[PDB]
Amino acid sequence: LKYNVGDLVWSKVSGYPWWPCMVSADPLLHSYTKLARQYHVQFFGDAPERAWIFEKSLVAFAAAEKIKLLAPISGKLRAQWEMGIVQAEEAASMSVEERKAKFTFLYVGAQLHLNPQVAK
Ligand SMILES: CCN(Cc1ccncc1)c1cc(C)nc(N2CCC[C@H]2CNC(N)=O)n1
Repeated sequence: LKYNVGDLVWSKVSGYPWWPCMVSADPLLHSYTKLARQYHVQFFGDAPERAWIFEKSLVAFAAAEKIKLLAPISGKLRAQWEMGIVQAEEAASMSVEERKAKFTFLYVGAQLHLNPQVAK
């Protein structure tokens, strides 16, 4: 396995630029990887987005030399992407256990929430 929970990656989703995220356990399935291999990630930004991504569409954040990193220009997506970058940079400066406690999304009822530390 190339990744574990808490690892910072860039993931490519169709219709989006390469986005900063953190490998995490799917809070419904209780698993972070499965079978080609997939990994569950949460996307840094202003909304609690998550997804199962194939390993070919993931690379470490901070194989990595072969991808083309392109930043969004469109205002709305760019500001969300910049928020994700600021958060992934702060997470990169912390230990794996500190970033799991600070950035892991929380289910409150059936509603997926940003980690209250991030929300505040
Ligand atoms: C490639 C990462 N992103 C951008 C993003 C991430 C985290 N926060 C903001 C934007 C994703 C990924 C996925 C699977 N879905 C989405 N979304 C669907 C609805 C619009 C957008 C963002 N959500 C929102 N309420 O504004 N975005």
